[PDB]
Amino acid sequence: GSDLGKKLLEAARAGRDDEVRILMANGADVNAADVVGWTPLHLAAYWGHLEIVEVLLKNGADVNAYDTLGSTPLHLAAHFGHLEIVEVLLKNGADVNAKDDNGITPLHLAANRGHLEIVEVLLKYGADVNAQDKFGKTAFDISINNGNEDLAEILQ
Amino acid sequence: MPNFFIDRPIFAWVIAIIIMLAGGLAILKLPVAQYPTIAPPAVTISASYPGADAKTVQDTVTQVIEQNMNGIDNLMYMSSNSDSTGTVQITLTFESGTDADIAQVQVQNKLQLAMPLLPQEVQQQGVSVEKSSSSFLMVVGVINTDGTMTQEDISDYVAANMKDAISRTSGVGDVQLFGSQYAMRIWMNPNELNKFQLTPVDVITAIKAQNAQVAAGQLGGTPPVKGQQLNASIIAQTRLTSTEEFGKILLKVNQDGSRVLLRDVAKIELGGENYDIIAEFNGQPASGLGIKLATGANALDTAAAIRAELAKMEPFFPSGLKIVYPYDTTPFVKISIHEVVKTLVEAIILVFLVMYLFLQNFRATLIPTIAVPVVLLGTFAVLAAFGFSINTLTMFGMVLAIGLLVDDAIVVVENVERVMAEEGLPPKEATRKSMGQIQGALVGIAMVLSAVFVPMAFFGGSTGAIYRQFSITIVSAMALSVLVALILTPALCATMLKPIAKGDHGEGKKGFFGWFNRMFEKSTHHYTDSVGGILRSTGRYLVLYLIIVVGMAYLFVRLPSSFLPDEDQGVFMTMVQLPAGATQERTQKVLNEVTHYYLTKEKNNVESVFAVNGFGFAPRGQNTGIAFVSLKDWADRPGEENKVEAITMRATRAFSQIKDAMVFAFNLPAIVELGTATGFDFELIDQAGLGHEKLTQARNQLLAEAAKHPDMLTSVRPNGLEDTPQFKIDIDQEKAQALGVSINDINTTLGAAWGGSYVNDFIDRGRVKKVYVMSEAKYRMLPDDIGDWYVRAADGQMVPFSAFSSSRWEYGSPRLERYNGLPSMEILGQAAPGKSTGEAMELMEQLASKLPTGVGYDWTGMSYQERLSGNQAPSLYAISLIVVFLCLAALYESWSIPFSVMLVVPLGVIGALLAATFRGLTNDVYFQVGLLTTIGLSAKNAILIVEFAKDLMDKEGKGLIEATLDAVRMRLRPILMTSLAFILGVMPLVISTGAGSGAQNAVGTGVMGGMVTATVLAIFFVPVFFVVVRRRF
Amino acid sequence: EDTPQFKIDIDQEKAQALGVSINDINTTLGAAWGGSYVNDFIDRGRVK
Amino acid sequence: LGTATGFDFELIDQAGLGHEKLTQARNQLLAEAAKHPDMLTSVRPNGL
Ligand SMILES: CCCCCCCCCCCCO[C@@H]1O[C@H](CO)[C@@H](O[C@H]2O[C@H](CO)[C@@H](O)[C@H](O)[C@H]2O)[C@H](O)[C@H]1O
Ligand SMILES: CCCCCCCCCCCCO[C@@H]1O[C@H](CO)[C@@H](O[C@H]2O[C@H](CO)[C@@H](O)[C@H](O)[C@H]2O)[C@H](O)[C@H]1O
Ligand SMILES: CN(C)c1ccc(O)c2c1C[C@H]1C[C@H]3[C@H](N(C)C)C(O)=C(C(N)=O)C(=O)[C@@]3(O)C(O)=C1C2=O
Ligand SMILES: CCCCCCCCCC(=O)OC[C@H](CO)OC(=O)CCCCCCCCC
Ligand SMILES: CCCCCCCCCCCCCCCCCC
Ligand SMILES: CCCCCCCCCCCCCCC
Ligand SMILES: CCCCCCCCCCCCCCC
Ligand SMILES: CCCCCCCCCC[N+](C)(C)[O-]
Ligand SMILES: CCCCCCCCCC
Ligand SMILES: CCCCCCCCCC
Ligand SMILES: CCCCCC
Ligand SMILES: CCCCCC
Ligand SMILES: [Cl-]
Repeated sequence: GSDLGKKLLEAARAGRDDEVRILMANGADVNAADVVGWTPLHLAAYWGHLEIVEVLLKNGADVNAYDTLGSTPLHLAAHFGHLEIVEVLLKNGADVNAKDDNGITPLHLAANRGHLEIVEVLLKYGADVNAQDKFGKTAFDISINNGNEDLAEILQ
Repeated sequence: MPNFFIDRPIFAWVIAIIIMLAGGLAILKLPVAQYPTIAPPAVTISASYPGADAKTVQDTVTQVIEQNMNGIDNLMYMSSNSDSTGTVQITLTFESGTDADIAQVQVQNKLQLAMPLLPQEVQQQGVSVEKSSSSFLMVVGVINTDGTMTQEDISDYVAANMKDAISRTSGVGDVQLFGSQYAMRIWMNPNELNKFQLTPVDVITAIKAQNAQVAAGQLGGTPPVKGQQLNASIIAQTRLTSTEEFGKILLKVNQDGSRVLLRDVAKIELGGENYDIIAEFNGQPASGLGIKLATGANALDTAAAIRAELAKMEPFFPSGLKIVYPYDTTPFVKISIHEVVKTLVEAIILVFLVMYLFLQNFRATLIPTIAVPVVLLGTFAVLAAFGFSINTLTMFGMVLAIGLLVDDAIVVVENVERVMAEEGLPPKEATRKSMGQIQGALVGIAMVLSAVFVPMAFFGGSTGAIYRQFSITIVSAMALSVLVALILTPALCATMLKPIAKGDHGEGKKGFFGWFNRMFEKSTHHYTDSVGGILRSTGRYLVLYLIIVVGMAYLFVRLPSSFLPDEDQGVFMTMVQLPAGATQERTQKVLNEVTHYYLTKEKNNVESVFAVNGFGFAPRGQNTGIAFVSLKDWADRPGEENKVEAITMRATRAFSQIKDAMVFAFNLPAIVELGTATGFDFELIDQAGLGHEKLTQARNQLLAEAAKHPDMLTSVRPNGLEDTPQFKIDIDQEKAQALGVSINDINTTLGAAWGGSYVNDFIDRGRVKKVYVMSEAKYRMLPDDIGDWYVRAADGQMVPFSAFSSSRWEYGSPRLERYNGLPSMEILGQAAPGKSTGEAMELMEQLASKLPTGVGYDWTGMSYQERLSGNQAPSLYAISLIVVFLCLAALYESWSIPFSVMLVVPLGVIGALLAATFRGLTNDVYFQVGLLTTIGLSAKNAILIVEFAKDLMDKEGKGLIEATLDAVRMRLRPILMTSLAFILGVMPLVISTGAGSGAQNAVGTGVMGGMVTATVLAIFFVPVFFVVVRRRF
Repeated sequence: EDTPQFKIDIDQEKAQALGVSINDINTTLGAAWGGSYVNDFIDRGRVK
Repeated sequence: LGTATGFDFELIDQAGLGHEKLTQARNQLLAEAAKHPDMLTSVRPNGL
């Protein structure tokens, strides 16, 4: 990578909007990835930094960038209950049916943590409700196992 | 009492002899160390959970132990760390004065009953309870120069052949091995295990069965059949002793009849218990021993005994093995004693020369030469009675008291010589009268100096214990100085001195002394004429006094505050911190570059570099390291350019160019536990189960606010580590049950392979040592290797890990901190230039009060000390001033006259402040104790002036000015003699640039500057004070 | 003076071939020749 | 120190008699102390 690529990964994670702003002006690599394959957008999505997610996507960040285990920023945002970021990523063309190495989708992760608003947004953008993981489990199979009767009704 | 001993000089001699014998005995038997025990008693609980993450360690070990640390006496606070190396360290800090043995056994007893609650793996490893100590006597490095041994090989040799013998050496307390004894390492192969349908579970099962001590019984044991002839013990299975035996451990017998041994599925060798640390000495593999001095032991005798034992181990060393001494404090302590003994001897010689310059008879010069050693020796007997040691603080405590000791000797003798010269009285009658003038004052002085120094002993915490060393040393020496002045010195004067004819001031002599006596008698008239002029216009000198008092107050506020000055001790540390996730190999490359620098660009200064990969200041891990630098002899490093400070600044500047690493050198502190003056130690606490992430957010919020106040706060950072990406793997319970695969077999296979498992013990050459099973490195490096590990199902099918597992990347803590049983995050920082520690702390409290709900805080360590130390000061200053006043009031029989003495304080303080400010030194303890001794001697000079003046007015019925002029005339010579001797006595300390010069400069500079002004101003100002006070009241 | 010791050597491979567990061998030899402290009982109100 | 003129008495099983016999022995002593009101008052067991 590069020196500024490291500072952007740190700034994006930390939630330092002003530092990200200056780094985007100076031309810090938006596609800079750490050893596990996490871009600044991965980190911003994980820690729930909405403005940085939007600024990175404006500066040509790969919305469908995946780590060394095949997980995308939408996977992270959907799993940790960041509703606004999930909407932004999906508007900027995030693959709603993105499968990691385990066959897990953003819908599976949202269903597992009982993020009802996010599950509805994924279904609104055409989330495959019948999509199975490596163990042949759907988002509905997770809801009945978790005992989330509200979520199970949405997924029908 | 002086009258009693004037008529009884043999009795006076008997007392002096008894004092010298007691002191002579004390010198031989007194303990010797660099510094005494300063820090409050602390007990550390250490446990190891092999292959455990920070949260696993915290939630199974740390929290369980913390919840059970109840019903223990005199606990101040409890703090702990749980990191990803599988290590937990809980530190329990106790009240100053607590019995450290009782503290340890109480902690240890509460742990014992909490052991059944801990994981069986942690119970197997053990949980060490030790008394926390940072101060090493010396570090013995053990290296191999011919490259025939690894660090593991050397560590095993030291543990087996050296460590125990060093632990038994005279004066040796504790010995720490920098490494471990051998462990039987079974490096498993997953391809070979799967091939024979075996797992790590089978390897552990087989080792436990085939490496064990089995109890059998006895032939013809009781109760026997009567007529039995033989009774013998039955020996069955005993532990395995070699790699060969472990390789022949039977795992499986195949259908055809072929045997699967442990050597078929694993690589077997004697290796290290763990591989986290890589130690190198100038690039070569190294182990070592960290040796601590035993309680009440002699550092110099112990270091000599350690080297004597290592010397007779030399012949039995393997080829290439060499002993090196990267750290040893005794050469520094050797110099400290020599330089202090030198100062005391030179001081006695300087007094002899001054005594002869003025009095000009060899009989007079003998009385101080006898008296001062008698006081010094007596002081040692009193230190021994108090249970003190010969250490840096107590040694410099006696150097600072030289001025007071010397004055007692001069004042008594000089006053007899004058009385004989002025009246023509014979020595004995002259001595009786001379003592009659001063004996009441000398006692008054003893009480005034007691009032000054004794309260300094009653400060709490670390700094209080340091001040207590100087306090008892000075008070003891001062107390014995006055007893010797009231008993021995008068008896010596009366019996040894030669009579002087009335009016003989030596003006009729020829040569140097004829000239000098005429010069000084003329100078005394110039002085009294000058005081006469001053006392006609006191108003303008009262104004000049307020300029001095204001100038003093101004310089006090401006002078930067410190604890103890940093010394060139022939060593300094270099920190190496790489970013998160950085491997052991990457850290070694930075360390190799750091070492290569010191041996190339500082080859004339540096002797060796001790590079330790896997250990930082506070943290551990693969991305942390430290390079302990050892310098050549002080003599080979001339000038400031080749000193630790110059080298430090040179190295730190050179290493700022290094990429993907934070590297810098720095000098060791005098005492590590003090920290930094202006430095604070802050704890941010989770008070309502908010969790790790929310306390992190609250920390970031506080750190950001602290950054907006650079005028008040500087370098406000976390002491801990940041969250790192960690490999979360979920076992599918349904899939495991569906395939007939047990979860115990899964978690054992994963844990044993990737983390390592301590199975049981074996006996290597008559020494019990551990057996570890772990994956051969190459099969436990990357996530793809997870699938290569197979677990046997109930039906006999080998199932890969991928079939029943799913993984993802997440962030978690590699080091979780707790404070008083609650989740915490330690924040270090310091007050900005010009700002006090107190102001910086008050802002941090103000910033802390604006943090989210359920986020509290607390002050720990030096900050906890600083608060409880600062709350006492006002009371201890008040008591000192009040008792000084009351003592002077009893002496002079006056509520007003005492003010004329107490007004002298600033005259000595301004000179100390000017000298310290000019030379660019700090307000350290040596300077502060220097002020009290400077204030003490000037106060004594004023007391004798005011006593002589008051007595002249009372007895001879003289006027205020007449008495004042006649007093200061009589007191001029003795004041100049003491000042001339003492200022020359501390001149070597000021100009010193050698080893231990930092402390010598701090003691010398402030005292010399203070004495110059105290002497010059007081002789002119004490006359003014007395007249002004007497006129007013 | 040094005492004579009766060293018995259990062939675990032969024991495994005959389908005999090592724990049963160790206990049988141990309990018989050495005596095995199993558990406690109450003799006239006292634990023994 | 205790109440003005209270006493704290212990009845001991010295010969492995058992709980039942010690209860009977206690009941016997309580019944004996019951018909000495002139000397003893409120002699009772401190147990269940
Ligand atoms: C009333 C009569 C009494 C009898 C004594 C008379 C005293 C004066 C004369 C003494 C004879 C010797 O004379 C003496 O010589 C020595 C050596 O050069 C001088 O030496 C001394 O004074 C000079 C200055 O003059 C200093 O720089 C020098 O440090 C000091 O040693 C004396 O100043 C002088 O007084
Ligand atoms: C800041 C550093 C400097 C501070 C040092 C202060 C103390 C050391 C300096 C000593 C000076 C004393 O020197 C002395 O001064 C006084 C001034 O009142 C002079 O006194 C003069 O003025 C007074 C008052 O009008 C007259 O009564 C007197 O007849 C006249 O001689 C003395 O002739 C002189 O000998
Ligand atoms: C930090 N310290 C003083 C040093 C310096 C140089 C070294 O070369 C070493 C240490 C620490 C010691 C601690 C010991 C410890 N023990 C006394 C066996 C120990 O249990 C561990 C451990 N991580 O559990 C080690 O790393 C250790 O084996 C080790 O490898 C060390 C080591 O090699
Ligand atoms: C003659 C009267 C002297 C009064 C001064 C006595 C001071 C003693 C205070 C004490 O007990 O603590 C010593 C303390 C330990 O931290 O050491 C010190 O801080 C040195 C004190 C130097 C300044 C004294 C005040 C003069 C300013 C006008
Ligand atoms: C004869 C001289 C020796 C006298 C010294 C004794 C002084 C003892 C110090 C007592 C400490 C008092 C602390 C009070 C702190 C309360 C805070 C409000
Ligand atoms: C610690 C300082 C205490 C000072 C106490 C005040 C003393 C006042 C002096 C009065 C003198 C009375 C003169 C005779 C009338
Ligand atoms: C802290 C309590 C003691 C303070 C010191 C007392 C000083 C007493 C001074 C009395 C002056 C009396 C003047 C008489 C006119
Ligand atoms: C108790 C405070 C210390 C005061 C000491 C003063 C002693 C004065 C004795 C005078 N004398 C009786 C000898 O003449
Ligand atoms: C070798 C131990 C005896 C000598 C120690 C030095 C004592 C001097 C203190 C001033
Ligand atoms: C006006 C200056 C006079 C100086 C007199 C001081 C003499 C002191 C010599 C010891
Ligand atoms: C007046 C007798 C004093 C001597 C006692 C040490
Ligand atoms: C230092 C311990 C012994 C002291 C003798 C009174
Ligand atoms: Cl948590």
